[PDB]
Amino acid sequence: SGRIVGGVWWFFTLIIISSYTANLA
Amino acid sequence: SGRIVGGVWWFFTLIIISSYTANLA
Repeated sequence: SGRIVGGVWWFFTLIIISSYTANLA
Repeated sequence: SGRIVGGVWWFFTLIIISSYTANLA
């Protein structure tokens, strides 16, 4: 139950940090 | 106590490595 929360949050912050890196580039 | 240290340092190194990746890009 908490595992999928961790997974979804991880995917989310992944897309966000990748987006930040790309945009800053 | 150590939790916020790990968190802050994590955010720090995260933005720094993302910035490095972006600049090199």
